[PDB]
Amino acid sequence: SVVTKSIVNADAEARYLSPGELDRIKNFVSTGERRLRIAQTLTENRERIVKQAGDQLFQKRPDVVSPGGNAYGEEMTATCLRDLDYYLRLVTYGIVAGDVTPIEEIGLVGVREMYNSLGTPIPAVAEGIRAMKNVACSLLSAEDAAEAGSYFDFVIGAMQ
Amino acid sequence: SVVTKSIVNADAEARYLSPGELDRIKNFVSTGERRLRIAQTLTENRERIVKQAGDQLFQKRPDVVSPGGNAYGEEMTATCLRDLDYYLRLVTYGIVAGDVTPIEEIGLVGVREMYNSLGTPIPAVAEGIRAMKNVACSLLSAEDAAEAGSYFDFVIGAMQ
Amino acid sequence: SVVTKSIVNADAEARYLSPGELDRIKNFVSTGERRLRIAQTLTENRERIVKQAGDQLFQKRPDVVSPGGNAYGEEMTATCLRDLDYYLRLVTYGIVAGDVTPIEEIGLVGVREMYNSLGTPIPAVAEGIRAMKNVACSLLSAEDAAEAGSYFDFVIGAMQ
Amino acid sequence: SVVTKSIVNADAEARYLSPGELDRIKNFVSTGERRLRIAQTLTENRERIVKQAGDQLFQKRPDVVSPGGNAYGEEMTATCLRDLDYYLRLVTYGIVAGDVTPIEEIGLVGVREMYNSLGTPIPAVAEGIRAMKNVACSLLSAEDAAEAGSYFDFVIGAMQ
Amino acid sequence: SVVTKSIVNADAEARYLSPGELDRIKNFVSTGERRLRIAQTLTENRERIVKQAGDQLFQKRPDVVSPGGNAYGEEMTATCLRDLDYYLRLVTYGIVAGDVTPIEEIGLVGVREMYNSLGTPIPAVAEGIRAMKNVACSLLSAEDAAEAGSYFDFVIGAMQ
Amino acid sequence: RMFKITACVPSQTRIRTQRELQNTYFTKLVPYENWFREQQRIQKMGGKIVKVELFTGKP
Amino acid sequence: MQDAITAVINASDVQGKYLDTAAMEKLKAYFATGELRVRAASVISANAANIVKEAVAKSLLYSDITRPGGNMYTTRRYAACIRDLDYYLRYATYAMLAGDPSILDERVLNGLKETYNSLGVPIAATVQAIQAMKEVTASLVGADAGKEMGIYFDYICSGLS
Amino acid sequence: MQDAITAVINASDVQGKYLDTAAMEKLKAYFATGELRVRAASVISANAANIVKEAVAKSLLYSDITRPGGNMYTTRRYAACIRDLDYYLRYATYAMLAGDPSILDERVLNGLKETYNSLGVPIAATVQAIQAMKEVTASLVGADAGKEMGIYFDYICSGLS
Amino acid sequence: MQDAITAVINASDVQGKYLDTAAMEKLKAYFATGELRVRAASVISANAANIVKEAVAKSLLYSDITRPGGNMYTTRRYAACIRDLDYYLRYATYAMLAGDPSILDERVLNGLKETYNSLGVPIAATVQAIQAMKEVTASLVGADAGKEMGIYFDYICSGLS
Amino acid sequence: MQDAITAVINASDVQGKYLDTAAMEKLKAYFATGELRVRAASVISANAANIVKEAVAKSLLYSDITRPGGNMYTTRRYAACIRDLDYYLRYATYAMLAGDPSILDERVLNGLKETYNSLGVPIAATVQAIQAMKEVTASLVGADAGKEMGIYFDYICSGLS
Amino acid sequence: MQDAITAVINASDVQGKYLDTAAMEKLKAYFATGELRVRAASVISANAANIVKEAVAKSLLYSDITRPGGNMYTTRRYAACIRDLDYYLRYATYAMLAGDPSILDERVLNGLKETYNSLGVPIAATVQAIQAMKEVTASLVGADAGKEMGIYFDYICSGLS
Amino acid sequence: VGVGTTRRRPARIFRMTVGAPSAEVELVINAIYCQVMDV
Ligand SMILES: CCC1=C(C)/C(=C/C2=NC(=C\c3[nH]c(/C=C4\NC(=O)[C@H](C)[C@H]4CC)c(C)c3CCC(=O)O)/C(CCC(=O)O)=C2C)NC1=O
Ligand SMILES: CCC1=C(C)/C(=C/C2=NC(=C\c3[nH]c(/C=C4\NC(=O)[C@H](C)[C@H]4CC)c(C)c3CCC(=O)O)/C(CCC(=O)O)=C2C)NC1=O
Ligand SMILES: CCC1=C(C)/C(=C/C2=NC(=C\c3[nH]c(/C=C4\NC(=O)[C@H](C)[C@H]4CC)c(C)c3CCC(=O)O)/C(CCC(=O)O)=C2C)NC1=O
Ligand SMILES: CCC1=C(C)/C(=C/C2=NC(=C\c3[nH]c(/C=C4\NC(=O)[C@H](C)[C@H]4CC)c(C)c3CCC(=O)O)/C(CCC(=O)O)=C2C)NC1=O
Ligand SMILES: CCC1=C(C)/C(=C/C2=NC(=C\c3[nH]c(/C=C4\NC(=O)[C@H](C)[C@H]4CC)c(C)c3CCC(=O)O)/C(CCC(=O)O)=C2C)NC1=O
Ligand SMILES: CCC1=C(C)/C(=C/C2=NC(=C\c3[nH]c(/C=C4\NC(=O)[C@H](C)[C@H]4CC)c(C)c3CCC(=O)O)/C(CCC(=O)O)=C2C)NC1=O
Ligand SMILES: CCC1=C(C)/C(=C/C2=NC(=C\c3[nH]c(/C=C4\NC(=O)[C@H](C)[C@H]4CC)c(C)c3CCC(=O)O)/C(CCC(=O)O)=C2C)NC1=O
Ligand SMILES: CCC1=C(C)/C(=C/C2=NC(=C\c3[nH]c(/C=C4\NC(=O)[C@H](C)[C@H]4CC)c(C)c3CCC(=O)O)/C(CCC(=O)O)=C2C)NC1=O
Repeated sequence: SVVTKSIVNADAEARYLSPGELDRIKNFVSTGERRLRIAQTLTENRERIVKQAGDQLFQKRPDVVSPGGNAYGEEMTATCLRDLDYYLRLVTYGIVAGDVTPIEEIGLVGVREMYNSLGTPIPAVAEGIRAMKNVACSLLSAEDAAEAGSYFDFVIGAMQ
Repeated sequence: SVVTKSIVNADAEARYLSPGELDRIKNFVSTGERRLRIAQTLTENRERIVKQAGDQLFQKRPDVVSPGGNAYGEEMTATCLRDLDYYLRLVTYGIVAGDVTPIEEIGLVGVREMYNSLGTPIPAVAEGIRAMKNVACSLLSAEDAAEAGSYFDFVIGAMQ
Repeated sequence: SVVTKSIVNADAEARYLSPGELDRIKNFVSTGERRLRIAQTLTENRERIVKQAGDQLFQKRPDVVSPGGNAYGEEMTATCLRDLDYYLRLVTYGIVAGDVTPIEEIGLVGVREMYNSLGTPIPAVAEGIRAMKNVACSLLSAEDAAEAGSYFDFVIGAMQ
Repeated sequence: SVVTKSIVNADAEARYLSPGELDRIKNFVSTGERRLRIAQTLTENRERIVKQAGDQLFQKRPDVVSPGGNAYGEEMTATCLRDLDYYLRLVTYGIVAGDVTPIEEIGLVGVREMYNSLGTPIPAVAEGIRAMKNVACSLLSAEDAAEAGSYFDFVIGAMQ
Repeated sequence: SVVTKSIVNADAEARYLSPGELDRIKNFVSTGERRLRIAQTLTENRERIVKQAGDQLFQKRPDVVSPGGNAYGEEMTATCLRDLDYYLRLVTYGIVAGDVTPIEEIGLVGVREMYNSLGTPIPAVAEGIRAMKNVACSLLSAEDAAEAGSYFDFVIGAMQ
Repeated sequence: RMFKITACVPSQTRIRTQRELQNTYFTKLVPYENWFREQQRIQKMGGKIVKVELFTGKP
Repeated sequence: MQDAITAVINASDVQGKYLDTAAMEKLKAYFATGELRVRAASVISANAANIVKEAVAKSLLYSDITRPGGNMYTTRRYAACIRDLDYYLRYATYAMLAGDPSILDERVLNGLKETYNSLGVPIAATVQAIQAMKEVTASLVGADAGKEMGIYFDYICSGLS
Repeated sequence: MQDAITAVINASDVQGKYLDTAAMEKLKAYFATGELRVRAASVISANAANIVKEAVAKSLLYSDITRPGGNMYTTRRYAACIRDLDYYLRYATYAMLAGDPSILDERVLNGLKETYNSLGVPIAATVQAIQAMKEVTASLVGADAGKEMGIYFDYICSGLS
Repeated sequence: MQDAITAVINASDVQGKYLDTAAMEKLKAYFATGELRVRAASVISANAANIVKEAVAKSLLYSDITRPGGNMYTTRRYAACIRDLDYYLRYATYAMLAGDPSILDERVLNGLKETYNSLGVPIAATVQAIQAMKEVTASLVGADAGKEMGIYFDYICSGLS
Repeated sequence: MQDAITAVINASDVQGKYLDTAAMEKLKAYFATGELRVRAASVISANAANIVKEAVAKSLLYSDITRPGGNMYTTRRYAACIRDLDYYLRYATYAMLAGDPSILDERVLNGLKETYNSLGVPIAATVQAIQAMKEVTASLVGADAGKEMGIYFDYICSGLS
Repeated sequence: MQDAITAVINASDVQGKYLDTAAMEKLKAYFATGELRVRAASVISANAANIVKEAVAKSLLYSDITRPGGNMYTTRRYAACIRDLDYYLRYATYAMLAGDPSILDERVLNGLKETYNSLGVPIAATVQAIQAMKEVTASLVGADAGKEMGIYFDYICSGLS
Repeated sequence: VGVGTTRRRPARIFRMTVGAPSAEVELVINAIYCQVMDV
C-alpha cells in the first residue's frame, strides 16, 4: 500500500511517520472507495478487456502468434493470454493499493530474466499492456481512466 | 518540499517517479491554495500569537522569565522572544511547504548545541511551542488546526 | 590473450608466473603458427562465409527478414550483414589471441543492452552467429574448427 | 591440479570455464603421461639424489653442520635431511600435478615462520634445494629436466 | 615523546588530556633530569661499551667474523660495527626522549628485511645488542640500568 | 601524515545503472601507509591518478 | 513488511483470483479505520517521550531494578532501557497504522528474546513495562485507538516472552 | 538538491522575513503549472525507451562514431553511451517535475566536463544529441511540456561546457 | 581444496610416501578421460541456457509450482528458480571437469538443504528439476560424457535429499 | 607529528651524532616550563566551555553575523561555528602542552584557510574573535601560560593568513 | 593492460580491417621470441632476490643516502627503497616476457612520478639503481635476455623521467 | 497452502549514498554510524 511505502521510508529514516506522509495516508483513506469502485469495474469487465487487448496485441505484432513465434499454437496463445491476465489482476491489486508496491514485488522484479529464459518477447508483452490501457480507458470513466492509466503506465515502463 | 522528498527517494532508486508518488505531488498541487491561505492567516496574526504565547510560556517556566533565568531582564526576554519569533516564521514556512524538512534545516540541525551555547532551557522552548499550538487552534479552522498541529508537533520534537 | 590473463593474475600476486603458468605461455607460443594459419583461412573466405551465413539465418528466422522485422528492406539487411561481419572479424581477432578475452573487450559486454535498444532480436543475432560457426566448420579443418568452434561458442553464450 | 586452479579462478569470477582454460586442461592431460614418467624417475632416484645433494649442501654451508649451527650434531643434521626429503617428495607431487598449488599447500605457506621458530637458516636451505635441482637436472632426461627445473625453481623462490 | 603519544591518543578521543595522563606527564617532567644524567653517562661510556660489546659478539659468533660469514673481512666487520654503533646511538636517543615509539619509528621497523638484504643474521645482531645492554647496565647506575634494560628489551624484541 | 590524491577510474566492467559519476572521478585523502595500497589498488582498477599531493608539511 | 490492504492483496494473489466481495469488505474495513489510525499516530508521535517516561515510572522506576545491581542501575543501562522501549513503541506505532503484525515480526521481534536472555535483562520486566506503556498509550490515543494499539503492543510483549 | 518551493523558501530565509504576497504569487504559479508538469513526467516515463531510441538514431546512427575508431564503435561504448543519455534524460525529467534546475545542475553537472574530458567523449556531439532528444521529447509530450523540457535541456547544454 | 588428481596427491601426502603404482594408475585414468570431459564441458557451457529452459519445461513448468501460490508464482521467485538451476549446472560442470565430487559438496551442498528448508523451497521439486537437467544434459553431451556428468549431477541430488 | 624533544632528536638524527649538550639543556628547560604549562592546561580544559561562551558573547552575540544571511545565521551554521572555535581551542591546548605548534599547523591549519575561503566564512573576523578569546584565556591562565597561549594564538593568526 | 598480440589486435580494431599479413609477421616475431623469452623469464624469477640484492649494493653500498639525512637513512626508508625496486623488477619481467611495455607503464609508471615528487626521493638515484639492476639482470639471464630486460628497464627510466 | 509473496522478499534494505551538500548528508552520516557501529 501507499502506507506500506511510507512505512518503509520511515523505517529507513528511523523516525515516526512524517506529517505529510500521514497526510497522503489520509488521502489514500479518502480515495479507498473510489479506487475500489474502479477496481470492481475492471474485474467485472475482465474477460472482454483482455480479449480485446489480446486481439490488438496480436494485430500489432503478428509474429508473436505466427508460426515460429513464441505463442504459435492455441495452447501457447492461451498461455500468453494468461500472462496478460496475471498482469491485469496485478494492476487491479495495485489500483486498490494506491501504490506501485503490489505490482513491483509481482511481475516487475526479474520479469525480464524470466521472459528471456522462456523466450517470450518482452517488447511485445509491453505492447499488450498498452493495449490493455487503451481498453481500460474505453471501459472506465475519464478520471478513472487517468488513475488506472497511471498504474498501467508504471507496469508498461517496468517491462521496458 | 514534498516533491523534493519524493524526488530524492526516486533519485536514490534511480527510477522515474512512481504512479503513487506522482499522485502525491498532484495532491500537493490541489491543496496548495488552502495551505497558502492557512500560512497567510498565520503571518497575519503572527504578532498577536507571539504575545499571547509569550505570556503562557512565562507562566509555565517562571524561573527562566524571572531574573536568574535565561530570560533575565527585559533585554534577555526580548532576545528570547525574537528567537521564538524566528521559530514561528520557520513554522509558517514549513506549513506552507507541506514538508518539515525546510524547518529542520532552519532550526533542527544542531538545536541542542545552540540551546546549550545560549544556556537556555530546551523544555521551556518546547512549552512555548505548545502554547503557540493552542493559539493556532483558536485562530485556525479544525482541518487547518490539525495540519498546523502536526507541523508544530514536529517542532516540539525538535525542541526536545 | 593467454599472456594477458596470466599478467592479470601475476599483477595481483606481485609474483613471478609459476611453472604451470609458464607452460601455458609456452603452449600458446607453440600454437601461434596454427592460430595464424586458421586466421588466414577465415580472413580469406570471410566475405563468402558472411553471405552464406546470412542466407542460413534468414531461413532459420524469417521473422527478422519479414515485414515488421528489424532487417526489413535492403538497407536494414545490409546493416545486419555488416553487424555479422563485425562479429566474425571479432571472432578472428579472438582466435588469433587464443583467448575469448580480446573478443569480450571489443564487444559482447553490454551487447544485450545495445542490440535490445536498437530493436533487433538477440536470439536471432545469436542464430546468425551459430550459422557462421557452421559455415566455418564446413570451410575449415577439424582441428582448427575445434578451436574456432570454441571461440564461436563463447560468443554464442555471451549473446544468450 | 592446473585444471583445479583454473576452476577456482572461474568459480570466483562466476563464469563457466573459459575456452583457454579448457585448452590448458587438454594440454596438461596430453602431457600427463610424460609428466608422471618424469615424476616416477625422480621418485626412483630420490634417495641417491638426496644423499648427493646433502653432501653438496654441507660443503656449501659447513657452519650449519658444525657446532653452533642448526644442524649441530648427527641428530640435528638427520632432522634437517628429513625435512629436505619431505620437500623433495612434495616437489615430485607438484611436478606430477603440473601446478605448484600442491607443493604450495604442503609447504611454503608459513614456512618462513616455521624456519624462524626452529632457527634453521633459510638461505642455506635454499642453497640445498638449488644443489638438489642441479643434481636432478643432470640425473633426468633433457625434456623431463626442463619441467623439473621449473618446479624446483619455484621451490627455490619460495625458499628465498 | 611519551607526552606526545598521550597527546595523540587524546586527539583521537577529541577530548582534553586525561587527568591520569597529565599526572604521568608531570612525573615525566620530574624524571627528565634523571634521564638526562643517565644519558650523559651512557654517552660518555658509549665508545668503550661499543668496543667491549663487539669483542663479546665476536666471541659469540666467530663464524660470522670468519670467512664464510657476514662480517668476514675487515670491511664487512667494520660495516657491522658501524651498524651496531648507529643502533646504539639510536638507543641513546630513544632513552633520552623517553618514548620507545620514537626509536621504533626511526629504526627497527622492517629491520629484519634490512638485515636480510645485508645478509647478516638477526640472532647474531640480537646477541650483540644483548652484550651492549650488559655493558650499559654496568656503566650506568642501578636505577639507570633498569630503564636501559627496558630500552634494550625493546631492541631485543625488534631483533627477534 | 597523509596525502591528498585525486584519481579517476573508468567503470568498464560494470555499466552501473545507479549514479556512478562520483565514483568515476573522485578526490580523497589517504594516510601515507594507506597510499601504497590505495595507489596499487587504483592501478589494478586501471584508473589514472590525476594528482598526488601531501597534506603533511614535512616530506 | 505488510499492511491490511497489502495482506488482503497477498491472500488474493495466493488464491489466484481477482478481488472478491469478501476481499472488498476486508479492504473497506481498513479504509474505514484509517481516520482513527492516523489521528492516533499523530497523538502518539506528539506524546511519545512522555509515554516512555510515564510507563517506566508506573512499572520499573523507584524499584530494585533501578536500585544498584538491577540491570537498570547505571546511566548507560538506564539509557539503553529507555532506548529499547522507544524502539518497541515506534515500531508498534508503525504496525498499528499498517494494520498487520508483519512489521513487528520482521524487525521488532527477531532474535530479541535470545539477545535479552544472553544479556540477562529480565523478559518479565520488559513485558510488565510494555503493558504499562500500553495503558498509557491507550489513555492518550483514545478508546477506539487504544484497542488497536493494544493488539499491536500485545504482539510485541508476547513475542518477547 | 532544490525545488521551486525550496528556492522561494531559501530567498525568504536569506531575507529573514515572512513570505511576501508577490513571492506567494510565484508559489501559486508553480502550483498551477504542477498538474501539467506531473502528467508530462508520467508521459515521459512511459515513452522513455522510445525517446532514447529515436534520439540515438537521429544523433549517431550510420555515422563515423558507430564506424570503427569512432569511439562508439565498441559494444561497451555503445551501451555506455545509451546509459549516459538515459541518465541525462531521467535526471532532467526529475528536475522538470521540480520546476527548478538547481538539482539537475548540482547532481549531474558537477565535474561532468572533467569526467568527459578524461573519457574523451565529444561533449559537443553529446549536446547535439541532447538537443535532438529535446526536439523528440517536445514532440511526444506536447508544446507546454516541451517548453519547460527545452529550458531544462538548455541548462544541460550549458553544463556540457 | 580437492580435485581428483589433487586428492590422490593429498592422500599420498598424508602417508608421506612417494608416488605408488596404484596412485600413478588412478592419476593416469584422470589424464586419460580428461579429453572427453573437456569437450563435453565446452558443449554444456555453450548450450547452458537451452538446458535450463528444457529442464523447467520438462519438470517445473505448467504445474502448480508456477501456478499461484506454488513458490514460483511471482516473477522474483521464477527468476531465482532459473538462477538456482543455472548455479547448480555451473558448479556441477566445474566439478565434472575436476572429476571429483568433493568440490560440489564444498560449495553447492554446504548448507543448501538447510537454506532451502528455511525458505520453503520444495526439496523434491528441486531434485526432480535436477534429474530433468540430467536428462537434457545427457542428451546434449552424449552417452559417454553424459554418464560421467550424470554421476556428479546425481551427487548434487543426493545432497539435496 | 613532532614533539619538542622529538624535534631535537630529529635534528640530532639528521646530523648523525648524539644529541648535543645544548640541545639537552633546551630539553631540560622545556621540562621545567612544562610543569607550569601542564597545570595551566588542566585549568584551561576545565573552563574550556566557559571560555568558548565568553568569546562568542564578546563578538558573535548581537551581531550582524547572527542576523539572517550572516554566514552563522542558521542552526547548522551556529553549531558549526561554535564547534570550530572549540576544536581550535582543543588543538591549541595540545600545541601548548607539547610546546610545538607543528601538530596544530599540520592538521588544524592544513588548508583550513583555503576551505574557509571557499565556504565564505570570514577568516579575519573569526581571527579577531579568536584573538579576544586568546586574551581572556591568557588572563585566566596566567602570564607564563599566556605566553604559551600567545604562541598558539600566533599559529591561529597564521591560520587566518 | 596489453600484450604483443593484444596491441596488434587493438591497432587492427581501430582500423576496422581484417587480419593483415604484416600484422601476422609481427605476431610471428612475438611467437618466435616467446620460447626464449619464457626460459629467460624463468631464470629471472629464480634469481630475482639475488639480482635485487646486487643492484641495491651497486647503487647503495655505504652510500650517503644510507648515511643519516640521506632520505634512505632509516630502517623504514631502507626497506621501502628495497621494496620499490623489487616491485619494479617483477613488473618489468612480466612486461619483457609479454613483449609489450604499455601494461608496465599503466600499472607502475602512472602516478609514480607524482608520488616520488611528493616524497622528494631522487628519481635520478632510483634510475641509477634501475640501470644497475638492468646490468645485473642482463648478466644473469644472458645477452639475448638482457636485450628484452634492457627495453623494460629503458621504459622504467622513461617513467623516472 | 500457498506461499505468499513474502517468502524471503523483504531482507533487502535502503542504500545510502553521498551527494551534494544538504541536511541529508547527516542522514548519510547517521547511516554510516548506524551500520559500521551497531546502534
Ligand atoms: C549508577 C548511576 C545512576 C544514577 C546517577 C542514577 C540516577 C537516577 N536518578 C533518578 C531520579 C531523579 N534524579 C533527580 C535529579 C535531580 N533533580 C534535581 O532538581 C537536581 C538538579 C538533580 C540532582 C542533584 C530527580 C528529581 C529524580 C526523581 C525524578 C522523579 O521521579 O520525579 C532515577 C529514577 C528513580 C529511581 O531511582 O528509580 C535514577 C535511576 N541511576 C543510576 O543508575
Ligand atoms: C530487534 C531489535 C533490537 C533489540 C530488541 C535489541 C536489544 C538489545 N538490548 C541490548 C542490551 C540491553 N538492553 C537493556 C534493556 C533493559 N534494561 C532493563 O532494565 C529492562 C528490563 C530492559 C528494557 C526496558 C539493557 C540494560 C542492556 C544492556 C546494556 C549494557 O549493560 O551494556 C543489546 C546489547 C547491546 C547493547 O548493550 O545495547 C541488544 C542488541 N537490539 C535490537 O536491534
Ligand atoms: C564491433 C561491435 C559492434 C557491433 C556488433 C555493433 C552493432 C550495430 N548494429 C547496428 C544496427 C543494426 N543491427 C541490426 C541487426 C540485426 N537485425 C536483424 O534482423 C538480425 C537478426 C541482426 C544481425 C544479424 C539492424 C537491423 C540494425 C539497424 C537498425 C536500424 O537502422 O533501424 C548499429 C547502428 C547503425 C550503425 O552501424 O551505425 C550498430 C552500431 N556496433 C558495434 O560497435
Ligand atoms: C549523474 C548522471 C551521470 C552521467 C551523465 C555520467 C557520465 C559518465 N559516462 C561514462 C562513460 C561513457 N560515456 C560515453 C558516452 C558517449 N560516447 C559517445 O560516442 C556519445 C557522444 C556519448 C553519449 C551521448 C562512453 C563511450 C563512455 C565509456 C567510456 C569508457 O570507459 O571507455 C562514465 C564512466 C563510468 C561508466 O562506465 O559509467 C560516466 C561517469 N555518469 C553519471 O552518473
Ligand atoms: C506473476 C508474474 C508471472 C507471470 C506473468 C508468469 C507467466 C508465465 N508465462 C509462461 C509462458 C509463456 N508466456 C508466453 C508469452 C507471450 N507469448 C507471446 O507471443 C506474447 C508476446 C506473450 C504474452 C502476451 C508464451 C508463448 C509462453 C509459453 C511458452 C512455451 O511453452 O512455448 C510461463 C511458463 C509456462 C507455465 O505457465 O508453466 C509462465 C510461468 N509467471 C509468473 O510468475
Ligand atoms: C534560524 C535559527 C536560529 C535560532 C533560533 C537562533 C537563536 C539564537 N538564540 C540566541 C540567544 C538566546 N536564546 C535565548 C532563549 C530563551 N531563553 C529563555 O529563557 C527561553 C526559555 C528561551 C526562548 C523562549 C536567550 C535568553 C538568549 C540570549 C542568551 C544570553 O545572553 O543570556 C542567540 C544569540 C544572540 C543573538 O541572537 O545574537 C541566537 C543566535 N539562531 C538561529 O540561527
Ligand atoms: C640508523 C638505522 C640503520 C641501520 C642499523 C642500518 C644498517 C645497515 N647495515 C648494513 C650493512 C651491514 N650490516 C652488517 C651487520 C652485522 N654483521 C654481522 O656479522 C653482525 C652480527 C652484525 C652487526 C652486529 C654487515 C656485515 C653489513 C655489511 C654487509 C654488506 O653490505 O656487504 C647496511 C648496508 C651498507 C650501508 O650502510 O650502505 C645498512 C644500511 N641502516 C640504517 O639506516
Ligand atoms: C606499482 C609499484 C609501486 C611503486 C613504484 C610505488 C611507489 C612508492 N614509493 C614509496 C615510498 C618510498 N620509496 C623509497 C625509495 C627509495 N629511496 C631511496 O633512497 C632510493 C633512491 C629509492 C629506491 C631505489 C622510499 C625511501 C620511500 C619512503 C618514503 C619515506 O617515508 O621516507 C611510496 C609510499 C608508500 C610506501 O611506503 O610504500 C609509494 C606509493 N608504489 C607502488 O605500489
